[PDB]
Amino acid sequence: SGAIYVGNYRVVNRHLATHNDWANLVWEDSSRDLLVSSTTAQGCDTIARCDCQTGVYYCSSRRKHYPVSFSKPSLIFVEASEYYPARYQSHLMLAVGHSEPGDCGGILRCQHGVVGIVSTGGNGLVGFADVRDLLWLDEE
Ligand SMILES: [Zn+2]
Repeated sequence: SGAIYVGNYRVVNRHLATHNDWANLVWEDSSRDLLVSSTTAQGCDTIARCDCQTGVYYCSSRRKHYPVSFSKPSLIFVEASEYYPARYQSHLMLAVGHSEPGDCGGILRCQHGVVGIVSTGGNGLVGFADVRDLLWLDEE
């Protein structure tokens, strides 16, 4: 589990969104596994605005943060997981690393802020849903 809290936005994996998230929806995209809901309280996370390909992610199933290199956001074929069939997922970045379903929502961060959240795992790879292109998170 996990979210990003920026301004009056909460960013979560679409497959983990709550009723309250859907009841306060701003934007969602199944192909990216993202959903954004509105918040009453201001959040303090900063979204990275950059093309970094190195950073650190949180892996809850190891209670550890791992430094990783990660690929550019792309349309990637993902094998079946416990929460999606095998399919193409968009805006996804891969690294070599551990990721199980409970790790979804863990933050990937670079020097500029939050890059994205864990979304995929298996075959020794971890996939992150990028948020750096969602420039509207920075305003309004
Ligand atoms: Zn960066």
